Amino acid sequence: SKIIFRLLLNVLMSIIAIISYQWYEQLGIHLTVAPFSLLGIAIAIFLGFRNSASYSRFVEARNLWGTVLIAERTLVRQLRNILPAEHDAHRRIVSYLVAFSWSLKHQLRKTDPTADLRRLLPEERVTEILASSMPTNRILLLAGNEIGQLREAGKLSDITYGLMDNKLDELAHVLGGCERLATTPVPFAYTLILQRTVYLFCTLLPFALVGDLHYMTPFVSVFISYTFLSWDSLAEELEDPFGTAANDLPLNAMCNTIERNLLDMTGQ
Amino acid sequence: SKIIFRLLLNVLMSIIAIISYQWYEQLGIHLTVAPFSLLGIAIAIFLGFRNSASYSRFVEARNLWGTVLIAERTLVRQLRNILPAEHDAHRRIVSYLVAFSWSLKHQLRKTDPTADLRRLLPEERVTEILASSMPTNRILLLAGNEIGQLREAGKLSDITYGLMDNKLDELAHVLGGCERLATTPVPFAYTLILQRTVYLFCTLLPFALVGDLHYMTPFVSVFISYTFLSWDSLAEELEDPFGTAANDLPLNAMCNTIERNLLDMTGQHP
Amino acid sequence: KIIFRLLLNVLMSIIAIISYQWYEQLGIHLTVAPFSLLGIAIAIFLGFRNSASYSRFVEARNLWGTVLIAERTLVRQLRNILPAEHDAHRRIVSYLVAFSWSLKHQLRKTDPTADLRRLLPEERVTEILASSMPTNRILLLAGNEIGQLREAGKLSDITYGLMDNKLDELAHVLGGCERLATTPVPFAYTLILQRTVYLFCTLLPFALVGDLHYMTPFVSVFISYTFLSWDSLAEELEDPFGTAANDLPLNAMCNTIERNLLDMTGQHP
Amino acid sequence: SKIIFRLLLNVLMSIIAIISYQWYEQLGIHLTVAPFSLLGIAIAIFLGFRNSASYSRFVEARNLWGTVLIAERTLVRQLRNILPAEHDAHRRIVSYLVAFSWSLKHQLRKTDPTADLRRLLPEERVTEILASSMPTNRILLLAGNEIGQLREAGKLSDITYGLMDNKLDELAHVLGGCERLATTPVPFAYTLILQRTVYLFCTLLPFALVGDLHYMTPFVSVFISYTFLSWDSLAEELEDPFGTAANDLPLNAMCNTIERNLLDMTGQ
Amino acid sequence: IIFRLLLNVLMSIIAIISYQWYEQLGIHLTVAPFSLLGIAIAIFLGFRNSASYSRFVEARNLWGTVLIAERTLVRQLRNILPAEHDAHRRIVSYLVAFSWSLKHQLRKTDPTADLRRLLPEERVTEILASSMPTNRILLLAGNEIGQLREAGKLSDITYGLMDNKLDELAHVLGGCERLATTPVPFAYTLILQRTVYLFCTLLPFALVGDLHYMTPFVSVFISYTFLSWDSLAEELEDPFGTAANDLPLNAMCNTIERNLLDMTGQHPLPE
Ligand SMILES: [Cl-]
Ligand SMILES: [Cl-]
Ligand SMILES: [Cl-]
Ligand SMILES: [Cl-]
Ligand SMILES: [Cl-]
Ligand SMILES: [Cl-]
Ligand SMILES: [Cl-]
Ligand SMILES: [Cl-]
Ligand SMILES: [Cl-]
Ligand SMILES: [Cl-]
Ligand SMILES: [Cl-]
Ligand SMILES: [Zn+2]
Ligand SMILES: [Zn+2]
Ligand SMILES: [Zn+2]
Ligand SMILES: [Zn+2]
Ligand SMILES: [Zn+2]
Ligand SMILES: [Zn+2]
Ligand SMILES: [Zn+2]
Ligand SMILES: [Zn+2]
Ligand SMILES: [Zn+2]
Ligand SMILES: [Zn+2]
Ligand SMILES: [Zn+2]
Ligand SMILES: [Zn+2]
Ligand SMILES: [Zn+2]
Ligand SMILES: [Zn+2]
Ligand SMILES: [Zn+2]
Repeated sequence: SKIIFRLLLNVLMSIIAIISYQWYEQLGIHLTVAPFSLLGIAIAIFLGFRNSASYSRFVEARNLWGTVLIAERTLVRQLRNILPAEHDAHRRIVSYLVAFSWSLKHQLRKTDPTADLRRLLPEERVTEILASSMPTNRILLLAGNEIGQLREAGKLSDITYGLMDNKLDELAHVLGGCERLATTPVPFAYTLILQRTVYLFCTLLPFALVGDLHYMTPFVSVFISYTFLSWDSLAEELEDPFGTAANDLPLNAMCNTIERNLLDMTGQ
Repeated sequence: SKIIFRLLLNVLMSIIAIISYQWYEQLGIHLTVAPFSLLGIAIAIFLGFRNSASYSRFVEARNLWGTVLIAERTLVRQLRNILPAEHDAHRRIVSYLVAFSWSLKHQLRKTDPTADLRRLLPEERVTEILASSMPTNRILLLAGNEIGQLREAGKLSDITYGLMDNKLDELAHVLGGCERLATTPVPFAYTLILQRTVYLFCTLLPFALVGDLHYMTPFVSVFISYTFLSWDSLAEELEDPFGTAANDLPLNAMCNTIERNLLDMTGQHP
Repeated sequence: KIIFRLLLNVLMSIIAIISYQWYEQLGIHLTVAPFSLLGIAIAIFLGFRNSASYSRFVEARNLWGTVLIAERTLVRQLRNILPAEHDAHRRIVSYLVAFSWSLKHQLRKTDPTADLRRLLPEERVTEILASSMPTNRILLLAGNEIGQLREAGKLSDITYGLMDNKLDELAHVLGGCERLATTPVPFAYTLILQRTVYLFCTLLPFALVGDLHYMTPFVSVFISYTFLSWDSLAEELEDPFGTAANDLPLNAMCNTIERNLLDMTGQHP
Repeated sequence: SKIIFRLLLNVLMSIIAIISYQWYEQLGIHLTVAPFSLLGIAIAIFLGFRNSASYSRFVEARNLWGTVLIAERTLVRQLRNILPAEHDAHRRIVSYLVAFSWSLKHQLRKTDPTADLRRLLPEERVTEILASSMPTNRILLLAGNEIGQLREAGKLSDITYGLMDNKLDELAHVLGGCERLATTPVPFAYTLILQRTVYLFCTLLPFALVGDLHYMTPFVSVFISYTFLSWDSLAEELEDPFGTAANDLPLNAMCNTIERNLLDMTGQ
Repeated sequence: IIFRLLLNVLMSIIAIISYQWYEQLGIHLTVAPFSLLGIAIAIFLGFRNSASYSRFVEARNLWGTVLIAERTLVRQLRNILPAEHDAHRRIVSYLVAFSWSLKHQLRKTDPTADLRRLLPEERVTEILASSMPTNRILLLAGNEIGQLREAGKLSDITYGLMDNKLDELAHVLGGCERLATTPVPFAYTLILQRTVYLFCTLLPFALVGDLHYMTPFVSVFISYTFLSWDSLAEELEDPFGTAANDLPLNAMCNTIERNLLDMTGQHPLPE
C-alpha cells in the first residue's frame, strides 16, 4: 500500500546521496558501513521479536472466533440430544446464539447491529438489548434465561442445565477476550519506536553505503529498505485483526458460516 | 526439490560474476560484502521467526489429530465401562467416530468422503451426512443422538450422559481447531514477498562475493543459497500441515490407526 | 528521562571528538568491530528480555480480563438460577465490585478503605480490613452468600457448585496477579542490561570516532536511541500494575467492571 | 562423544590449508571470513530454533510421564478416601495402574511386557491385554471395568464414579501423547539440513581463516567447530526421550518410582 | 563470577606485553572470527536463557497454585461446613504442613521441626516414615475430607468440589518434582558454560591487534556481558537448587500459613 512512496523517496535519497558525495569530506563527514551493520542488525532483531508479538495477537483473535463456532455448535447439539422435542426452545436459543455472533462482530468493527438483530429477534427484546451499553453480554444473559427457564420448568435437570451453562461460560470468555484485544493494543511504543528507527535507518543508509558502493547504492539500499519496510509493514497488517483489510479476519464470512451451521443443525 | 533448479541457476549467476569481475571498474561497479552481510543476517532473523511460526502450525495440527485418537478411545471405553452389554450401541457409535476421522481428513484435503462413508455407515445415513453444509459436524450430531437415545431410554443417567457428552465436546474443538488451520492459512503477504527477497538476495550474492573470493565464488554462493532456500521452503511446507508434501502430516496413516484402535478385535472387550 | 541520557550521549561524543586529537598521543585505539560484537550481543539479549516483559504484560491484562468474565457470568448464573433472590443479587454484586477495587488497591499498594466503605456495610469493611489479604476475605464473604442460599435449599449442591467455580476463577486471578507483582526477576536482568546498555551507549562514541570523525554524535545518538528506546520500553512493560504510561488503566478497568455488574442487576448510577 | 572424530578431522583440515596456502592465488582461489560470518550466523539462527523444538519435545515427554505419577497417585487417594473399606478393589486397581506404566514403557521401547504383566496380574488378564493390538490401552479398559463394577454394585455413585473416570481420561492423554511423540519426530528435514550445512561449514572454515590466522588456524577453527557441533549434538542428545541411552529418560527408574508410590499409599 | 573477571584483565595485560614475541613466530588473531564466534555464543545463550527462564516461570506458577488451591479449599470448607471448626483446623494443619513439606523436599532440608509444630507426632511419624512425605500429607488431607463425606456432612457433589482442590495440589507436587530432578540438558550446561569461559579469555588476544593498551577495558566489558548472561541462565535453570534464593519460597509458605489462620479466624488475637 503506502510502502512504494517510501521506497521511491529512498531512491531519490540515493540520487541526493550520489550527487552529494563529492561535497562530503569538505564538510567533514565520514560514514562507514560497520555502525550501520550494528544498527541494522539490532533493528532487525527488535523487528523480528515485535513481528512475533503481532502474529500472536492475530492468532489469538482467530482462536477466539473459532471458539464461538465450536461452543455454539455444541450448545445446539446438546439442545437436540437432550431436549429433542422442544423445537420451540431450539429456535429461540439458536437465534440468541446467532445474534451473539453478529453482535460481537459489530461490536469489534464499531458498527451498527440493528438490522442483524431485528432480522433475528422480535423488537420486543431487540430494544431491551440495545438499551444496554453492553448489548452482546445482554444477549448472553437472555440466552441464559432460556436454559434457565427450561431448568425451572423441569425439562432440564441441574446436571443438564450445568452442561449447557458451561457453554455460555465459554462464550463469555470469547466476549471478554475479544474486548480485551480490541481495547488493549500492542503498546504504541513499538510502532512509534520502530517506525521512526526503521524509516530513519532506510533514509540515512544510502549516505553510509555510497562511500563503498558509489553508483550502485540506489539498488542495494532500496533492497534493504524493501525487506525492512515490508517486514515492518506486515506487523501492522496483523496488529488490528478485527479491521476491514483483505489481509484481516473475514468476520462477515465467519458469522455467515456460523449462522448456516446452526440453521443447518436445526433443519432450515 | 524446488531448490535443485534454483541452486543451479545460482551457479550460473556465480559464473557470470567471476568472468565479468575485473570489468567492474569499467562500468562503475563496486560491491562490498558488508551490505550483504547485513541484508542476509536480517533475512536469516526473519526466516528463523517465520519457520518458528510454521512449526507451531505443524505441532498444533498434529496435537489436534492426537486428541481425536484420545477422545474417541476414551468415549468407547466409557461405553464399554458404563453400558458393557449395549453392543449394538457400541457398534453404532464406533462407526460414527470412525466416520468422523475419515470425514475430517477428506474435509481438510478437499477430497470426496462418499467412498469412506459408505464403507462404514448405512446409506440412509451416508445421505443425511452428505446433504449437510458441514458433514463432520453432522457425524458428530448423530453420534450425540445415540448417547442421547440411551439417555432417554434410562440406560444412562444425567451424570454418565455428561461424561460421554464431554468427549463429543472435545472432538468439536478438534473440528474447529482444524478448520482454523485450514480455513485460515497464514497471511499470504508473508509468503508473497519473503520468498522473493530470499531468491533475490541469493542471486545477487555472488556479484558482491567475487571481489573477495575470486574463483571460490560459485561454491560459497550456492552453500549460502542452499541454507537460506531450504529453510524458506521447509517453512512453506509445514505452513500447510494438512497438505500432501513430504513433511506434512500422514493424515491417512492417522485415520487408519484411529480405525484399527476402535475396531481392535471385532470391537470385542472384557 | 530517556531524553537526558540521549543528551549526555551527545556530550560524550564531543568529548570523544575533542580528545581524539590526543588518541594515539595518549596511546589509544578503538576500532568499531569489537563494539559491533558487543553491540549485537546486547541487541540479542535485549531482544529476548524485552519479549519476556511483554509476556508478563499480556498475562496481567489477561488476568484482569478474567475478573470481568467471571463476575459477569456469576451474576448471569444468579439471575438464571435464582431469578427472584434480588437481595442476594445486590449483596453478591457489591462483594464482586468490592473484590475488583480491593484488587486494584492491593496491586497499587494503596488503602482500600474509601472504596470498601462506599460499597459495603461498615461491619464487613472492618472484617475485610483485618485480613492479611482483603481480596481473599471478600471472596469468602461472597462465598457465604451463595453458601447460605445453599443451606436454605434455594441452591442445590449442583447449582451451588456452578457458582462456586466462578469464585474459584477469581481466586486464580488473585494469585496470578499476586504472583506477577510479588516476583521481580533477580536484578541481574537489569544491571546486566541497563548498566551495560548505558555503558555501551556512552563508550560507543569513543569507538565510533576514528571511522566517523565529526559524524560520531549523529550515529551515536541514533544507535543509543534505538538501544535505549528498546531497553526502557522493556522496563515499563514488566511493571504493568504501576502508574507509568504503558501500564494497565486499572481504575478504568474497575469502573467498567462496576458498570457492567450494575448493568446486569438493573441499576443506574 | 561421537563428536571427537570431526573435531580432529577439523584439525587436519586446517593443516591441509596451512600447507596448501600459497598455491591459492595462482590457483586463484580466495576465502575471506566475512561471507562465512554471514553463513555461520544464519546457521546459528537455524540451529537455535531447531534445538528449541528438540527441547520442547523432550520436556513434553517428561511432562507426560510426570502426569502418569500424578494421576495414579490421586486415583489411589480417591479410592482410599471414598471406599476405605475396599482393600480388595484397592489392590486390583493398583495392579492395573502399575501395569499401565510398565506396559507404556515396554511399548515405547518396543520390548516385551509379558514378564512384568504376569508379575502384576492374573494370567487371564495378561492374555486379554496381549491379545489386543493396543495392550496399554486395553489395560485402561480393564482398570475402567474395576471402577465400572464398583459402580454397578452401588459402592460408587455416578458422581464419585465420575471423579475417578477423569483420572483414567488423564492417563488416556498420556498414552496418546507418548504414542504421538513416539511416531512424530521433529521433522527430518530440519536435522537433515542442519547436519549437511553445519558439517560442511565446519570443514570449509579453516580454509577461510588461514588467510587471516596463518599458523593459528587449527586452535581457532577447532574452537569454532566444537561450538557448533556441541550445540548441534545437544539436539541429538534430546531426540529420543524414550530410548535407553544415558541422556534419555530413565523410564525404568520412573516406572519403579510409580510402583513404589502406589504401594506406599496402600500399605504394601 | 568477579574472580573470572579479573583473570580477564590479567589475560589482557599478558596479551599486551607478549604481543611483541607473537609474530616473530607467525600467530595472528583477527577480530572477524571472534566476532562470528561471539555472536553465535550470544545466539545460543539467547535460546538457553529462554529455556531457563521458562523453567523459572513454571516454578513460580506451581507455587502460586499452592496458594490458590489452599485458599479456595478452606473457603469451600467455611462456606459449605461453617460449623465444623474442628475439621477446619485439622485440614488447615495439613495444607500448611503440605506447603513447608514441599519446600523442604525441594531444597533437601529437614522438615521435622515444621511438621512437629503443625501436627501430632503420631502423624509426624507416619509422614516421616514414608519415602514420599508430601504425598502422604495430601493423602491425610484426603482422609479428613472423606470422613466428612462418610459422616454424611459432605455430599458426593460437595465432596467432589473439594477433591478437585487436592488434585490441584497433586499436580503441583508432581510438577515441582519434575522441575527438581532435571536439568533436562544432561550436563551439556557444563560444556556450554566453559565454552563461554574459554571465549572470554582468548578474546583479549584477538583484540590487542586493534586496541593495544585499551584491550583490558573493552575485553572485560564484553566478558561481563557474556558471563552475567550465562550465570543468570544458571540461576534460572535451577529454581530449587541447593544454592538458590529461599526468600520467595519461605515468603510463600509464610503467606499461605498467615492467610489460612486469617481465613479460620485464628487471627487476629481475641479482644
Ligand atoms: Cl464446547
Ligand atoms: Cl478424554
Ligand atoms: Cl466464566
Ligand atoms: Cl489428578
Ligand atoms: Cl489395600
Ligand atoms: Cl480431557
Ligand atoms: Cl540417542
Ligand atoms: Cl488401603
Ligand atoms: Cl483452585
Ligand atoms: Cl476453625
Ligand atoms: Cl471458620
Ligand atoms: Zn468447549
Ligand atoms: Zn429443534
Ligand atoms: Zn409452540
Ligand atoms: Zn443505528
Ligand atoms: Zn480428553
Ligand atoms: Zn461392546
Ligand atoms: Zn578474481
Ligand atoms: Zn470462566
Ligand atoms: Zn436481581
Ligand atoms: Zn489431574
Ligand atoms: Zn486398601
Ligand atoms: Zn536414545
Ligand atoms: Zn483451581
Ligand atoms: Zn472454622
Ligand atoms: Zn494474620
